[PDB]
Amino acid sequence: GVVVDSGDGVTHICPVSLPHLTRRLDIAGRDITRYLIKLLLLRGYAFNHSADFETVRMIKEKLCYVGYNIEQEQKLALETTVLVESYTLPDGRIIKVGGERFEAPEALFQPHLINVEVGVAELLFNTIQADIDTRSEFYKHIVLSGGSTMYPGLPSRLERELKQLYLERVLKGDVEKLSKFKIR
Amino acid sequence: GRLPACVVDCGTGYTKLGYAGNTEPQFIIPSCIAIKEMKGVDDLDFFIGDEAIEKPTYATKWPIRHGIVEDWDLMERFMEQVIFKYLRAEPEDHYFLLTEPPLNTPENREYTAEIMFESFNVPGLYIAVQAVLALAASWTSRTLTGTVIDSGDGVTHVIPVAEGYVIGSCIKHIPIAGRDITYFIQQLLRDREVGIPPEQSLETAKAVKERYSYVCPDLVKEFNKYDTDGKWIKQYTGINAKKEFSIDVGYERFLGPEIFFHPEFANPDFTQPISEVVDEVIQNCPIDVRRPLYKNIVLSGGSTMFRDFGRRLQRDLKRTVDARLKLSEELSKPKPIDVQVITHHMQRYAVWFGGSMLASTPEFYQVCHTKKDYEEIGPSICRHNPVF
Amino acid sequence: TLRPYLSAVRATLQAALCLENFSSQVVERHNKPEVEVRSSKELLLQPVTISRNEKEKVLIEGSINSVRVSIAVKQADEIEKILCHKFMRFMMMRAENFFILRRKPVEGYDISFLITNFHTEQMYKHKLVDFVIHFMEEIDKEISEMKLSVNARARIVAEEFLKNF
Amino acid sequence: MILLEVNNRIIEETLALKFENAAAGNKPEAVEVTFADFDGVLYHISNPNGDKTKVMVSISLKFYKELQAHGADELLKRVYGSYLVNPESGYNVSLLYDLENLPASKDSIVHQAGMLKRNCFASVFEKYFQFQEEGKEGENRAVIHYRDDETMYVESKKDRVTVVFSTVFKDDDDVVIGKVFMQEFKEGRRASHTAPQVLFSHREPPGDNIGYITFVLFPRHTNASARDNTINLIHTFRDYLHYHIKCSKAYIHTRMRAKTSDFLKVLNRARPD
Amino acid sequence: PAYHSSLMDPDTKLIGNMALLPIRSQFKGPAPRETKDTDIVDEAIYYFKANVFFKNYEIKNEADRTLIYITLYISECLKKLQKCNSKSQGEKEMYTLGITNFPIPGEPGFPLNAIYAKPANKQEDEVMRAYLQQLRQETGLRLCEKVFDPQNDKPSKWWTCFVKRQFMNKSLSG
Amino acid sequence: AYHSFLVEPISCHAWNKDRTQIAICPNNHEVHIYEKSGNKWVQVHELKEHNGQVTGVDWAPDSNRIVTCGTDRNAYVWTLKGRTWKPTLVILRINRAARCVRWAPNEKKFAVGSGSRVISICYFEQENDWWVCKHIKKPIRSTVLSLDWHPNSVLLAAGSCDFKCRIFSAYIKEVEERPAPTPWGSKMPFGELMFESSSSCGWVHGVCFSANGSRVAWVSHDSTVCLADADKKMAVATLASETLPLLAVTFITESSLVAAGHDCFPVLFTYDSAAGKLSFGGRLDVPAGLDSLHKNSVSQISVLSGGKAKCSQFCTTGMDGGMSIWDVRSLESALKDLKIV
Amino acid sequence: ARFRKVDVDEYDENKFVDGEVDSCLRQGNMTAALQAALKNPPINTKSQAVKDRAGSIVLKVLISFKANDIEKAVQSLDKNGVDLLMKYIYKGFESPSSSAVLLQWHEKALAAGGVGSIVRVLTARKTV
Ligand SMILES: Nc1ncnc2c1ncn2[C@@H]1O[C@H](COP(=O)(O)OP(=O)(O)O)[C@@H](O)[C@H]1O
Ligand SMILES: Nc1ncnc2c1ncn2[C@@H]1O[C@H](COP(=O)(O)OP(=O)(O)O)[C@@H](O)[C@H]1O
Ligand SMILES: [Ca+2]
Repeated sequence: GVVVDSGDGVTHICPVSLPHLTRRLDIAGRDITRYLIKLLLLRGYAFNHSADFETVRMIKEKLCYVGYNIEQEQKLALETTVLVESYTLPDGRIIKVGGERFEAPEALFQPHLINVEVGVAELLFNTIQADIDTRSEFYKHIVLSGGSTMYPGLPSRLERELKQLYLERVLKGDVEKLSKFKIR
Repeated sequence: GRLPACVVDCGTGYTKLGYAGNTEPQFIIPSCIAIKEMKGVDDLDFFIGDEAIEKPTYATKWPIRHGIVEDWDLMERFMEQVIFKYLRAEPEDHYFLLTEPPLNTPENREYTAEIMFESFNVPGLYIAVQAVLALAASWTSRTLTGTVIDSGDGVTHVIPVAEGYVIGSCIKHIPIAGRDITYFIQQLLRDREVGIPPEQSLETAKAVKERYSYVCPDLVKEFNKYDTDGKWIKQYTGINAKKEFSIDVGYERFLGPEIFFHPEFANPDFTQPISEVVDEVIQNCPIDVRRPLYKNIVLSGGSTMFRDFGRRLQRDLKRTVDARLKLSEELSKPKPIDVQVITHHMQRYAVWFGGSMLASTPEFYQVCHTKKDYEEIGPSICRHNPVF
Repeated sequence: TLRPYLSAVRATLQAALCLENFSSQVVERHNKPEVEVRSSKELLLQPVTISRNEKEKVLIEGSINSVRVSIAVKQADEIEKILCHKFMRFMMMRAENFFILRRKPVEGYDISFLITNFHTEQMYKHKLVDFVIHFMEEIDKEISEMKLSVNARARIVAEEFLKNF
Repeated sequence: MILLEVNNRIIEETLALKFENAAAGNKPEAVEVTFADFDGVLYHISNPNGDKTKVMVSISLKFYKELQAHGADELLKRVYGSYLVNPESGYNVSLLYDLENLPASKDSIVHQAGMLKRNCFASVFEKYFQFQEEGKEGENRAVIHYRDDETMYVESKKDRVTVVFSTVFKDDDDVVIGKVFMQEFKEGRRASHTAPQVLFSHREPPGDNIGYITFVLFPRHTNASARDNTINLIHTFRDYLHYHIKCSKAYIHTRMRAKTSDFLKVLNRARPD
Repeated sequence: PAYHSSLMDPDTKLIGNMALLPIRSQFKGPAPRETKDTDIVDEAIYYFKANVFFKNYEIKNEADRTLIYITLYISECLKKLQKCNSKSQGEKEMYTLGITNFPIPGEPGFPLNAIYAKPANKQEDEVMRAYLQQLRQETGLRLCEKVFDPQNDKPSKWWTCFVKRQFMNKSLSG
Repeated sequence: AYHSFLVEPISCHAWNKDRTQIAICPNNHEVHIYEKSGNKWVQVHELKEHNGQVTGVDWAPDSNRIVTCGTDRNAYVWTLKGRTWKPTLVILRINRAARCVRWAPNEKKFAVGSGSRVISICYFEQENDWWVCKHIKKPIRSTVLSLDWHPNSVLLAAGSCDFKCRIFSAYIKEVEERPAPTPWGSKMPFGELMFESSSSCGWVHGVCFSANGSRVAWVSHDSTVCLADADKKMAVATLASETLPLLAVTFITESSLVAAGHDCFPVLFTYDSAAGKLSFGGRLDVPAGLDSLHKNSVSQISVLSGGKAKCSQFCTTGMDGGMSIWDVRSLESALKDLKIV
Repeated sequence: ARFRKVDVDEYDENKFVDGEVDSCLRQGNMTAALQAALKNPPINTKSQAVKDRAGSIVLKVLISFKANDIEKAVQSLDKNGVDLLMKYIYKGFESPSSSAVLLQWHEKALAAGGVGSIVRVLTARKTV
């Protein structure tokens, strides 16, 4: 089965192993933390990329998550204050974080957000899409590995993304049903 | 545009206000509003600056507490007169540059914006971080990276700034500021000079602090010069509010600013010498930014004005830093570190000067959040102000 | 007709604020106010309205773990209309300190509430039902005060100027 | 502060400091100040040619030619006299004080300097107040564009003088708070029958954001003895109105700040603690 | 920071843990004779105005312990001096004051017994006692030609202003 | 008799066999076990392991084992080894939060309802030495809110958000055997749908089996209580309340139910076996601005002693962080009008 | 983006899918009119048409009522009656023109049917 492994430095996708089909994503742990800092800025919080990295990383690890339907998540942050959570910095001060709890990790699906040139979702699709006798077995045997994969809702997101990609680049109409695959 | 922007630096004891491009503020007034203590137009019955200090029938309030705004109803009116009575500017015709204290929250910036766009209809607004302006003001003596020792009347800050942005996690407050140096000189006088009008105790004190004080290199040698060539003792004379009282001004001349280096003299709970505090702050910052931060230690504040303040501070910081390098070589060859304390003419109002200089440039109108954007995206846009 | 209305509004805010925690059915390890995301049709109750007249009304939308409440405030004329709009906007900006306010109103209304199971958990739901009513009352008052406060100064300001000529 | 002052504080305090040090026999300081006033007024105080013993005050009004077709120069000359000098490039009027040649009472010229802008407007009024005092009727109506999109029309008749302001309220809400103050002006006479008559008209002259205000001045206002004061008020009106409309919203805030506050106390009493 | 004593020699004798330093004095005492023109009572009196404002003093030499003692005693003198009308009147009160029996290390009434070693035996006690009375008189006297101006009856206000200040917040009358 | 453990909700609770200790989740990721010392409560344990909020706790009486399920999608069987409890991971094979769990009377299995629209039946295999589970999916179409085992340890009543109450067969042949016929049916293969209510409104917040299991009752969000008789052809008897929804329910005799919920106080319902009709004869709590013992919604109720045939005491825990002990008899005195059966 | 604009959830198989009166009325026998209208409610029809058509007849009867005659009427209906009524009252609230009298009918039905008569309005899947 296929192994998605995103850590601190880089994120991998490994069919099983076979060097030929493997791929790597230039966006992982640090990249997100970094993007988070940039976001907590336009918010009004000034975190030095060098001095506060460790701190912001704890924030990311505690309040960040993967939005299922971004359009849905963006409306939540814009129209209501349910995403807002308070985080206390080492110096005692308290800051609030909301829409950026999901915007930061979004980069994994939208690299351009952090100016990197397809997104782990589309990368996984392709990796497999390109043996036919082994495709079905892969899709139904995707295992996440890595610290940067512990984002609440990440599996659900992959599945929705892959389903969107399966329906467009493999079909066109609705014949999904049998399109079985669990990213447990 | 044909009209200059408006620049306002709301300090805790003095507000510097004027138009951009001018080298000096058009007004520098006590940060205080006097009020009665509402139906009809009672809200409009108030005064500010000196006018508000001693209004027989009014209570003097100081909205800006510790640099942070404690009262938003008061801070808004102060703006009402700052705009319509002093600057005589139609707020709908000028962009405004307001300063903010370090660590000021995003919510507050939103309150400030709410006031500026909602109450006065300003076309553009920029909330600048005081420390940064202080740095750009130093270009007068370029970069936005360095240590900014700011001291006014309330309290002092040591703010490390790396490329336009403050290193929030590394600031430090020093329990000694103008107000303290005055209270000290006040005691010194109470115990030696007779004839000083009790109700004018502080009055006199503050006068000596600005008129005669300075920073000396060594106390004994100083105490000595006086006890020797008593061409060091000055006389001061004021008026008993109506006979004249005369006093001699002595030790307090160098003992006042002294508490900055030897805090334990006046303050019982603080002892770190400012020279050390700077050392410590820079140390807590990124190893890669320290040397730079050490090369550009800039002063900003009415309490940095004292003569030689930068010379003594720099000297002390070298002794601390060098001695440290000695123990390493000893313990085991680290390249020496260049500790430079920058002082310019624009120091007393360094912040407003920078805001004034910077608000005259074109890139200022490019970073200002406009009214339209305020209306189509909301007050959040004022949470971040592009440094330039 | 005021007390009758506030009585019919109260009782509906009683039936509606019976919430419970609810982990997402759609998304892994997620938890969201169902009335907002509506991603699960069975978990949404029937939207209902309680109107006082053709203008003033309330929309109460309930779900297993969240209630959204939208109030249409009374605006007799132009002056009240803008005072109201400036007052709701004012609070909505502070929605984070208000924790049960929606940053924007449901299209068609002047103000909106988002009460989740977490609120009813750390706040006596009956007291919250009192707030929404206490609220509807106080805004109509404060709007009336502002209204008179404007006129109160319009007079002084018009006399102050003409008396000097 | 209910009425807007007429004197400009910067001109007065700048000049005052200069004159003081001059009289104290001190070495003059170079001076350079750029500032504004209401209705897009731009000022500039400086040392002409770097001559620190000389201080120039200049005012720039985009609508100056207009005031000049109505007695402007002649008035300015009568007021300032020898202080008046050729206008500095980019400005219409320039006052010049010689630090080595001030009067015994520096306070008369200082106060007058501080009123340069008021004195530039004054003539358009003095002119017509004189039409009515002599009976000269049918005279063309003065048209001053004291603002890029706002105008002032002056006319004289057999028994009164009428000034109309075509002002604008950018904010759609300001149009509404405006209508309140305006209505109360229209009724001011229920408290001062000898006062001027004020008329209002919205979006229409006698845009949804344009409003017309009309002040009717009878001889008791435009006569020689009241003339000056009447001018101090009338010419500042437009800024008086907009000033009070804003201050008004500032009051609405302190109210909302107080209300909101209270609400948050009730909500936190809902807490089991 | 605070000013330290530089009279500590490798060959210096210690009465307790204080430094038994030489002093230019005629009064009797275990005080070694001095050749150099500057004695410990000098140093004390030179640095007094700068040291009295200090609250924390780090002890580096046993010499410092002697410096400190003199420094604190000066304060006791000024208490007296302040209230008198002539240089001469002063010299009298100073012999007297330097004669009175102040508390020594180890006794209740002595501040700093946490930094001053107590005399280990009766002999030491008697020696330390006489030294601490010697210093007191060499300082108290020497201190009169400083506090008074060539215009007698004048306790220089530039000396009567430190009467309310206490070095390290310690008093010998405490 | 009320006691507050905390001011925040008590998600769930369970008592040891003797009713000497109680397991509660304080709106936390943990399970604190308390015990009485004289008349005070002492926290004697803390079970830290779930990485979500514990949604259900059940405590096998005899084999003194505690089972918990959480939003972390997990499930742990807790075993006592000396002075500390040891968590054993059980795989439920689900991708949504678990919502409730209950040990079968035979303690050989335990069921977990979840947001995955399925029940996971778990039992241990002493051959591979670990816990395995089988699912019951059809016809469940939504989250399963509540569960209760029939006294035969095969039939399981389940309440969910698709507005239904169902009784399934949770027959595992590798841990028990052919269940004797019941009035609910004869054929009982695994997952067999034995009964499903017909209402289309209100989430079934609670379900309960009678002492002998021939009757099952449930309380819904459409603010109604229901009871079905296996003896009267599964004839369901409804009763609409004039108050807020009930969240928890239980029999206290063959013909009586005790329920509580959003009203914050326990009520009594009786069943007329003959007339086939339910009757409200409730409100046992006869006297923050509330006149009830709990200051918030009562979410759970359990028999403390007396069983479901002749209960003498019962417990209530709710969103006010309080737990209550009720004496069925002390209530019958204080209210000279009360029924019961 | 594109492929994301499609809502795969919509296709997810594990989702959820669910005169006589004028007579008694035009004769003043109000109460009978009420019950008459509360009969066979369009609870199961797809057409809003008929649903709205019914509430109008029902509404037409609540208006034709005399303030004091309300309670009597309310108390003549069995609990399931107060319930269907209560549903209709809320139906009314969505067509102001009346809203003052419905606030009364409401108040009576609330005293008879209880707050749970409302709860049941909120939870009804098949409604008026
Ligand atoms: N719960 C979490 N959610 C999201 N990211 C996390 C979480 N926990 C850790 N991380 C991040 O995952 C990365 C660490 O994963 P790890 O496997 O240790 O990578 P590496 O082996 O390269 O150090 C860091 O970016 C860390 O901040
Ligand atoms: N020449 C001076 N030397 C020392 N202190 C001065 C001097 N001039 C002013 N001060 C002090 O500067 C302080 C005010 O400086 P300022 O920069 O306005 O601080 P803040 O903005 O917080 O009010 C006061 O304590 C004032 O007494
Ligand atoms: Ca300052």
